[PDB]
Amino acid sequence: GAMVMINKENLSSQAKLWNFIYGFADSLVLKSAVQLDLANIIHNHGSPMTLSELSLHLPSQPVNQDALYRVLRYLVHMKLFTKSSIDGELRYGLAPPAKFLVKGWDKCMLGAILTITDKDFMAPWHYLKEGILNDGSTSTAFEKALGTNIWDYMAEHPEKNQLFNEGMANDTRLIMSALVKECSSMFDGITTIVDVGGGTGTAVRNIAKAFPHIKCTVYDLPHVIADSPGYTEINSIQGDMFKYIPNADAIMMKCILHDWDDKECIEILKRCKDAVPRDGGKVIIIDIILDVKSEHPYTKMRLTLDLDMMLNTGGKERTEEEWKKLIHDAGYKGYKITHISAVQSVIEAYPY
Ligand SMILES: Nc1ncnc2c1ncn2[C@@H]1O[C@H](CSCC[C@H](N)C(=O)O)[C@@H](O)[C@H]1O
Ligand SMILES: C[n+]1cc2c3c(ccc2c2ccc4cc5c(cc4c21)OCO5)OCO3
Ligand SMILES: [K+]
Ligand SMILES: [K+]
Ligand code: NA
Repeated sequence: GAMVMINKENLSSQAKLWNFIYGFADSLVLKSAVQLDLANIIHNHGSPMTLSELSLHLPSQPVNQDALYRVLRYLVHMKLFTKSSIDGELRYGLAPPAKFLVKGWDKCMLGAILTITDKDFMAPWHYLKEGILNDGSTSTAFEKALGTNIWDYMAEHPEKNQLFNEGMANDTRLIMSALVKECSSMFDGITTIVDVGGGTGTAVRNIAKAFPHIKCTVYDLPHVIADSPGYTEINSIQGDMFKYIPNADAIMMKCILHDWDDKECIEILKRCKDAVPRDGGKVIIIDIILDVKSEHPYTKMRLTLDLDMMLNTGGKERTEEEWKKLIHDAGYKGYKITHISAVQSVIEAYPY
């Protein structure tokens, strides 16, 4: 026979399923709160605001106040926003994690939120079954959903190119302080550095400002360098890192190697090794290290990014043992990991 239930089933376990089913509601309610700029209206106001007060400052008019109330009720329940009775009125304030929704500091996450929750950029996730049950197709889910591989897609869609680049610029802003303060000695002795796949230059503009002695270069594909500002003192070069890595004292790669399969990473890493001097040259990798055995605050999002790479780029997020095999296979002498209390860690890879 089958299981026969004879008493009340657990509500909490059913609610766990419902909450996972509706996970996307947290994503897309958060998207709307960002688009409405609620956190910044309140933060600029400097104290909790009534529904009416909030409405007057919203990005467009008119405002459906019943809808706004109901979205605020949901955001209160997420514990991003607060609601309380003050002097005879209901007033909406910010909870502590809403600080990341507030503009004007390095940990504001708004760019990354608008990129990741974009409708077209979410589409590949609908093709996850197809990533396992391939039917012999070797295309990424991104190509199944949007027509071609991610990099050529950005080349062909300027508005999406800009959205993607600004999400990565934001992710870079989140780490740059910890990188230039905690890892300052990594930049000792260096006179030149190339950020390979450096995006629209957030990382190099920050390194250049912190280390005015170092001649910095950003290097990426033409359509990304075309979405970047021009500065006289930083070199901007375009090209294909699979064919050319510029000789420099140090090469850096942030959120690059997680886009590629093992063979491709080894090829990239070998070319980076050949580009730096035997005397003090180093390759600085910034990417996730997946823990195998313990849970950390960013564990859940690092596993999420593992699937994101699987679907969107064809890459993966790697454990330390996997990083070790790759760096070994590329012919380096060894590596050193530095944690910077971020999603990614720093891995210095040292040639002979
Ligand atoms: N063949 C190639 N050569 C150079 N850059 C490449 C490339 N293929 C992809 N890229 C670049 O790799 C970057 C991956 S996203 C990471 C960007 C930046 N380093 C950051 O962390 O914010 C993109 O900017 C993409 O345009
Ligand atoms: C995870 N992702 C997937 C994307 C993606 C796209 C386009 C952009 C992105 C993206 C852009 C910025 C990001 C920034 C991030 C991040 C993830 C992303 C991110 O996690 C850490 O900070 O096409 C479908 O898939
Ligand atoms: K969707
Ligand atoms: K982890
Ligand atoms: Na139920």
